[PDB]
Amino acid sequence: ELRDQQEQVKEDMETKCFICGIGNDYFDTVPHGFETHTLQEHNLANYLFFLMYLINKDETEHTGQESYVWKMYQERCWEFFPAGDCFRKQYEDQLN
Amino acid sequence: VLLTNLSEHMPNDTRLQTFLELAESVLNYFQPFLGRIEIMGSAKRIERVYFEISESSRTQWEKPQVKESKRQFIFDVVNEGGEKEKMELFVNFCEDTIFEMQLAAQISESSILTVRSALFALRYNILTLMRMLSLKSLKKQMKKVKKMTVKDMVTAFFSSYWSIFMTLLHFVASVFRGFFRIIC
Amino acid sequence: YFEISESSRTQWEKPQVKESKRQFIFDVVNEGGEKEKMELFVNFCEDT
Amino acid sequence: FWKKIIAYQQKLLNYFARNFYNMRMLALFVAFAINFILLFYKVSTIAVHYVLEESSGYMEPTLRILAILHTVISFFCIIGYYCLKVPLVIFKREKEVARKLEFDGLYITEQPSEDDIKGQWDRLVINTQSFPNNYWDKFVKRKVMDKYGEFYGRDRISELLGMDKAALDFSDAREKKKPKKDSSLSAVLNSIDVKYQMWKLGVVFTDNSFLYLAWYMTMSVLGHYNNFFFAAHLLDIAMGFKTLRTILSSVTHNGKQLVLTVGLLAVVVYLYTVVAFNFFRKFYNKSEDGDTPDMKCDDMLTCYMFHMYVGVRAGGGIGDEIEDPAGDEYEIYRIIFDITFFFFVIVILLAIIQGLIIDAFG
Amino acid sequence: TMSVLGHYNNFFFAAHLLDIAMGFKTLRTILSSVTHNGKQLVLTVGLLAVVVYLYTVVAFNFFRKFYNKSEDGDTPDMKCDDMLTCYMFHMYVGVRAGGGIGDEIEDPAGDEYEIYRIIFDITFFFFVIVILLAIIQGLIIDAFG
Ligand SMILES: Nc1ncnc2c1ncn2[C@@H]1O[C@H](COP(=O)(O)OP(=O)(O)OP(=O)(O)O)[C@@H](O)[C@H]1O
Ligand SMILES: O=c1[nH]c(=O)c2nc[nH]c2[nH]1
Ligand SMILES: [Ca+2]
Ligand SMILES: [Zn+2]
Repeated sequence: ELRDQQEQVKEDMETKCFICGIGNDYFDTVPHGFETHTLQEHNLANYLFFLMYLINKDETEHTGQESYVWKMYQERCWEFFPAGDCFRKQYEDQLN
Repeated sequence: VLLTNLSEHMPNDTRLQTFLELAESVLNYFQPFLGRIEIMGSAKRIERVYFEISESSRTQWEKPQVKESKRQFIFDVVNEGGEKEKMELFVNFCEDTIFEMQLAAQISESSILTVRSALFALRYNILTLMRMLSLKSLKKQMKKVKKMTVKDMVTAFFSSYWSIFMTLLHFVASVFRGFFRIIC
Repeated sequence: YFEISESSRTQWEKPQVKESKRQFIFDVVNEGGEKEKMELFVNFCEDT
Repeated sequence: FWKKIIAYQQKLLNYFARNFYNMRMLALFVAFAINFILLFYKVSTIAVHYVLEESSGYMEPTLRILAILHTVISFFCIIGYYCLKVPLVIFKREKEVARKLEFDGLYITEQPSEDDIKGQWDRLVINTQSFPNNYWDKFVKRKVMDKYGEFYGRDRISELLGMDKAALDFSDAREKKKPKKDSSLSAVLNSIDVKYQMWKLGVVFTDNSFLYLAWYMTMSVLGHYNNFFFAAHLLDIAMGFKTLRTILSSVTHNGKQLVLTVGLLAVVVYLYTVVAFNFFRKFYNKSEDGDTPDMKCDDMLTCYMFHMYVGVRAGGGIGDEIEDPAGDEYEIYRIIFDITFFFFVIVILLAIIQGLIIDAFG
Repeated sequence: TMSVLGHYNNFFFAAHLLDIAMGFKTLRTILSSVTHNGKQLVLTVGLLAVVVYLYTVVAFNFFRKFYNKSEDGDTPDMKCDDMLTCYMFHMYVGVRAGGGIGDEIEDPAGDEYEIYRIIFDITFFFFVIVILLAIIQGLIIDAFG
């Protein structure tokens, strides 16, 4: 069971995105869809880099989005994270 | 960043292509540094946000202890995790990793032999086959077979293939000898 | 719609081609990517 | 003359290529017959002859003929493989290298990793004159020249590909041509590209199936020297059958985990050996007569060998072979020692190795 | 036929006792669990015979002094002198031992083939007892399941 749990963790990693949680197949409809989504669109380390960038940046120079994320971060509101949605899904009819 | 944002938000307008294929090089240089995310906007839509990722920070991320911590946290949240608690554990790990990378910058102040032996055996054992076929006895063999002889005729290539196999054996022995040389 | 020659069909039905087809079919199904599937198929087509 | 010899050679090569599988089958049949004959084998009385006993009498000539026939058909099977499957492997390799050279320039722009032995071996074929011999596109060098000439050096890439500058313009244009005569042998010897067949035999040797067939060769030729080497040919049925190959590959499947598990089994047994060697040594006398004690835990290597062998394959642990501890002040300590041995070594890590292998098969 | 032979010999009536295994559903399931994986089972026991035959060949070639099986030394049983007998002793007694052939074969201490015999028998225990026997058992029980 321990080995199978490790395999299931790896399997879920390879079949669903960490943040949005959308299945890999939905992106993989186009070639390299899941790779693109998990490397550029919804990269895990990108949120860490963005949080660090917000911490280093002065609050006076914050943009609207940056100030929004900063405010709800110090309010401990994680709704800014996508939940079962992405840019492709949001503008799918407009994009393609 | 402005060009990438325009390209993504307008993916069909052909006139912006001219600028894009005129400016591969700037975009290619800034590609590692540019950071891309998606968030729940104030208008309840997905918004792509672009920021600057410093190369020093990326190296701190690529340092081994941060990698190990990331692996451990990824295993933990996936094995046990709540939908509400997932996004909280992720941000706690983010703060811990930020502290870890800050500490890493402070602390860090500013087979082939086996391959080569096999290649040498492959070179100068088939070179041995070439040397012993370089005698060029085909004219003498045609003197021998002045009229057709099926037996004399087949024995030639039979010996040739037998010698090819014996050269394979010599190669296997040479690889064993080279491996023994490498180990001791 | 195209023309398939009977000689080519017999070459397809020859045993070694059948064995190669079985091996390739097992390989791509056991390990295969959606993009890499259609590439491995055409590589196998050229080899066949 | 030469026309006739080439025609007969090619006809017989096609014969072997066609009959590769039937001979592959009859070779296994002869391997079975030889083992069945060997099954009725004696030793005779220091005079030790390995004598073949026969109620009939004529088995020994039959075995000799069967061995000779097995070796002949085995050589013919190698010839059949070389004339049947080798061109396909050469075509695959020569297409892979051509596409890597053209699309990526793996031998022009970015050199191989130096750890890809196939890459370093294909470094030799990129300058061979007789390139795509098996591949259909005999202009890959002409295309890579146009693709990477102006940036990476016209002449430098030309001499990297081993291509002459003279033929380029008058290949499209009008020029002289050179016919060939079969009897003329200097031209044939020059056209035989020492580097090309150099590389080709390298590829064939690196091929696994040819190695298997040459091992089969070797086992047969050693079977002539000693009749018992024909028993290794008996495993070829395990290579022929699908589920037998599944069983054989079930071991290599979990290779890393299996090796690490047997290593842990060795480590735990070594700790037990250390404990026994330090404290529990009086109990390890293994002599039926008390006059000459065997005393097999006096040396650590011997005691570890006795915990590796006999200890692990006991079914109840080391305490079965080790003498009873009743009446001793280390009675409880030895009980704990051996009970933990039975649980950790016999019940556990052995069922684990077995489970790894059987689960890999499943 | 079994009944009419039971008249001649009263003990032929014991074969009629298996008819309950034909009547009951789960008993038929157990009986058919053997025929279910028939091909794989036959090939596995064939491989078990082959591996044991290789072990017999090795023992017959080298490890023969260790195969004396006589309580009194005056008349050695010497049961690996003939290959058929030694293969029969590796088929029977060897496989159904619980620890391998080394249980019945005498101890190798004090011999220059000591390490070689250790490897021989340990490999026998792993490949023949731990493996292919659990495999046959697993095939049958998994077919039943
Ligand atoms: N939000 C996500 N961010 C990054 N990778 C993700 C995400 N969701 C799923 N993945 C998948 O996880 C893998 C990359 O992350 P992960 O750390 O699990 O693997 P990796 O390739 O070993 O990573 P690393 O870059 O640390 O070596 C890819 O297979 C990717 O498709
Ligand atoms: O033009 C060609 N394209 C191919 O793919 C091919 N394969 C064999 N022969 C071929 N010729
Ligand atoms: Ca401001
Ligand atoms: Zn996502």
